[PDB]
Amino acid sequence: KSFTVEKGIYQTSNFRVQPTESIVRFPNITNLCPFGEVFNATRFASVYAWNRKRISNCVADYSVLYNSASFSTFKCYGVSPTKLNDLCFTNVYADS
Amino acid sequence: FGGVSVITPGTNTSNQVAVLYQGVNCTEVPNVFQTRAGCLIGAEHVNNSYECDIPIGAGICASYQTSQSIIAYTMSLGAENSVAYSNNSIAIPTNFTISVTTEILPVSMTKTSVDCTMYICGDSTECSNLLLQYGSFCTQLNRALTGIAVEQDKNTQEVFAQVKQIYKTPPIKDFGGFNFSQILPDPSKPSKRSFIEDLLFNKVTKFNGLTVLPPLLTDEMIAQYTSALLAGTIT
Amino acid sequence: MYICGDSTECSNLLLQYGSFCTQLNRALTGIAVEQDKNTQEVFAQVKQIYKTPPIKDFGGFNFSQILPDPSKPSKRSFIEDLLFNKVTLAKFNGLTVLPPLLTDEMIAQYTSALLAGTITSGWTFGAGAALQIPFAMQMAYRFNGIGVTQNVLYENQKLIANQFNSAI
Amino acid sequence: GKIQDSLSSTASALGKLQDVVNQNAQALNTLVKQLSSNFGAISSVLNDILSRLDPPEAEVQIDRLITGRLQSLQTYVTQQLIRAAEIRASANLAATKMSECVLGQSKRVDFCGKGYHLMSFPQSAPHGVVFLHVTYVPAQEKNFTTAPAICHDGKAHFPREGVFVSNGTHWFVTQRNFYEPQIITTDNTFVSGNCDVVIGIVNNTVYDPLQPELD
Amino acid sequence: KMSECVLGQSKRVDFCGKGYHLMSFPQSAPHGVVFLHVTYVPAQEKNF
Ligand SMILES: *[C@@H]1O[C@H](CO)[C@@H](O[C@@H]2O[C@H](CO)[C@@H](O)[C@H](O)[C@H]2NC(C)=O)[C@H](O)[C@H]1NC(C)=O
Ligand SMILES: *[C@@H]1O[C@H](CO)[C@@H](O[C@@H]2O[C@H](CO)[C@@H](O)[C@H](O)[C@H]2NC(C)=O)[C@H](O)[C@H]1NC(C)=O
Ligand SMILES: *[C@@H]1O[C@H](CO)[C@@H](O)[C@H](O)[C@H]1NC(C)=O
Ligand SMILES: *[C@@H]1O[C@H](CO)[C@@H](O)[C@H](O)[C@H]1NC(C)=O
Ligand SMILES: *[C@@H]1O[C@H](CO)[C@@H](O)[C@H](O)[C@H]1NC(C)=O
Ligand SMILES: *[C@@H]1O[C@H](CO)[C@@H](O)[C@H](O)[C@H]1NC(C)=O
Ligand SMILES: *[C@@H]1O[C@H](CO)[C@@H](O)[C@H](O)[C@H]1NC(C)=O
Ligand SMILES: *[C@@H]1O[C@H](CO)[C@@H](O)[C@H](O)[C@H]1NC(C)=O
Ligand SMILES: *[C@@H]1O[C@H](CO)[C@@H](O)[C@H](O)[C@H]1NC(C)=O
Ligand SMILES: *[C@@H]1O[C@H](CO)[C@@H](O)[C@H](O)[C@H]1NC(C)=O
Repeated sequence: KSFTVEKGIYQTSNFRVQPTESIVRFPNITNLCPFGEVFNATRFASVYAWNRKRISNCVADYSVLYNSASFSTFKCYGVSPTKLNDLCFTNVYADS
Repeated sequence: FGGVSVITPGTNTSNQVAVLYQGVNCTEVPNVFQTRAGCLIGAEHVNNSYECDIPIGAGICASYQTSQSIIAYTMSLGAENSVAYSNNSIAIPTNFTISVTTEILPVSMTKTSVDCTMYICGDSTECSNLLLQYGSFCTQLNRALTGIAVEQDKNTQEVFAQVKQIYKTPPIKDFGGFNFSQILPDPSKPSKRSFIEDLLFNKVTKFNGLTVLPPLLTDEMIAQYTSALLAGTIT
Repeated sequence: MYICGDSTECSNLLLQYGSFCTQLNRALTGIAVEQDKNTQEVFAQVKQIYKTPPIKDFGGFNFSQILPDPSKPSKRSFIEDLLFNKVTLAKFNGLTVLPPLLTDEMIAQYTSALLAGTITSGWTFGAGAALQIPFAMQMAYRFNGIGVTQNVLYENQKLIANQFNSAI
Repeated sequence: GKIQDSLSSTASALGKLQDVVNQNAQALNTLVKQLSSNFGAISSVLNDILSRLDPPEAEVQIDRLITGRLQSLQTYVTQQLIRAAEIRASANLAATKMSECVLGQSKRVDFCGKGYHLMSFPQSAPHGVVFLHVTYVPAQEKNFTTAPAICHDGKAHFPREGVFVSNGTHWFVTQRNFYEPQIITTDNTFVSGNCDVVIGIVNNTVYDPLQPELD
Repeated sequence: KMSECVLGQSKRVDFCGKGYHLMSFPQSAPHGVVFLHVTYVPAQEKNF
């Protein structure tokens, strides 16, 4: 922060090697997780009784769940909805 | 990941620079002499060893003197000579030299005062009330700074005020051939500061709620104590 | 790098905070210089390294442990060579541990110089050009300072040398 | 005279002191600037925030600023204390150098200046004390052969205050720090024990100055 | 200690080790300095 500099050694900026390529190695499984049978079904149970339809071992999608049904309320807590596509969770639970 | 440091002889002397990436391998990215402290690029590794100039790390130093180019040497410490030794051999000096060496030690710093209320909450009373909830923060900060200022005053008292009486040098210049004119006070010059002291003074060089309190002892007063000790020593 | 991490978005918030980012780095660098500078004050007590005399005559004093060994690599004394052995027996991330200005090897040379200086020239090297003196004679001066007459050292130098050697 | 020239020609003498002056100045400047930083707030200037915000909202933003500003102050005070303590040590050392080099002579080697410290003078500096050290350093050395004890009658003498020094023709005693040669005599020596035990000894004469005068 | 004890004998009592001090030899360790102190102690006493 001066026009004239005295003799010495000064550290100015960090150097990061920048990664040459982005590599994604998602699980090889083709089978897709289903949200219709839990969403779109004959009938649920009473509010004092739920069913945890546990979901595992498949490949999900969430953009389908944005315009197919105009939901009255959609409040994504602890997560930004639009980015739900690009991260792998553990042991997803559904309630109804 | 690495920090970049650029070694400059100094802006005034030249514009040439040497950049040493810190830790990164020399091959990395784009006279990339590879050192042990990183990967220098813009200097030429000589074989000779000189005193340190522009320190780098792990031995290597950079100098703007070997038409001109920043060169990094291995920083050998001193010339290696072995004093000639034997059980029956002794060396005794035949002449002596008296020399003067100066050591410089700080005694005080600007007593700075900061009202906690005024800086932190500003003029507005509304904002000040919010600050009150914190309670002891304001007060604690002010006390610490006040203590520091007192220490700055105290440190001066301890270092300079070791003599109850201000001794005054004799008019007679009979000091057995020792010329102390420069170190001693001059009656012609203001503040009774010695010629050597004057040079030292020259070389060293309510704003927004921060106030620099005056020193408890003035510069002129400090000079008298120093003059007194010096006067006392000779006489 | 530590606070924000790799991401650019994280960096922008850090800019809002101010020169806290910048100030903290400066304080650490000051600390880093001190550790090198500290070393400089403690060990650079000598203007010129003095090679240990080839002759080992020590006036009945054995300095093999203290002095550096040429045969051994790294010029570390038996005491000195072993200490590193003991200490050995006893960046990665956001953190770079910088190397010191003085390489352990260089520190070894400084220590040797003081050791070499003390034995060959007594206290003369501290105050000016080192003056060669007989070690027995140097010790004689040492006794005088503590009030034991020099004759005392000379009368039983052998007894003194053995105790010193045994003590080391 | 040289010291006067050295002082006028460079700022390096006050670098050790000046570094302290500059470093303190820089620390104060950063903190002062801090005022400008938002610290997550809508706006940096305190009054501006109060003017455009209703009390409850203003409450929150004020709190944010205070937390940010409290932290800034804490760093300064904490920073200041460490520096104050460091300066305090120098003053003690500063106060010590002010008195100990100045009042009396220090036998400690290298505590004051380099070499034997005959006397010292102190010169006032802005926010510091400068000490000028007069020291004695021996410039020239002449090689001499030496031995610890001289055996005259089977009893070996030792020097009262000086090492035995011989050019090689005769043995004379001189002070270890300046070369003054005195003919060895009973006055400069004392005899204890027998000259068989001492490792290094040279046969030499004794003067006995009372004997040529009596005869 | 390095300047005060290695370069010359120190008059201050219990500055260098324990007892009367004759000389000290500096040593180097990682991040430290080990000092060896040579001191004179009176072993044996006879009443007079
Ligand atoms: C959930 O219900 C929605 C809405 O009825 C279904 O969305 C329709 O699916 C059919 C068959 O794939 C499409 O032809 C329509 O265009 C879609 N929209 C509507 C409004 O019918 C969805 O298939 C059902 N199941 C899910 C998401 O699992
Ligand atoms: C001791 O050293 C001093 C200082 O170097 C010598 O004084 C100089 O002697 C030369 C040669 O006689 C003169 O030309 C110089 O003018 C003198 N002053 C200086 C500062 O050099 C002195 O001769 C030396 N020897 C003694 C006193 O034995
Ligand atoms: C730098 O990388 C090259 C790759 O060939 C290697 O030979 C060298 O040892 C590396 N050095 C460091 C410090 O990474
Ligand atoms: C004393 O020792 C050397 C031995 O080579 C002698 O020639 C000369 O007179 C002196 N020089 C020294 C110690 O450098
Ligand atoms: C002492 O220094 C002053 C100023 O340089 C000079 O006037 C004076 O002649 C010097 N010597 C004596 C003996 O006064
Ligand atoms: C000192 O002791 C070592 C250790 O064994 C020995 O090798 C050496 O010869 C001795 N040297 C002396 C007394 O000078
Ligand atoms: C000691 O030797 C020196 C050098 O030869 C000589 O000048 C001096 O005269 C000698 N002492 C005596 C008494 O001759
Ligand atoms: C001095 O040391 C040498 C080593 O070669 C030895 O021959 C000689 O006897 C020693 N002389 C004395 C007086 O110690
Ligand atoms: C010194 O005197 C002793 C007397 O015992 C004798 O043995 C020795 O040979 C003498 N040495 C010299 C060099 O005169
Ligand atoms: C002198 O006096 C004590 C009396 O208890 C005696 O035992 C010993 O010989 C001497 N004391 C010491 C402390 O040496």
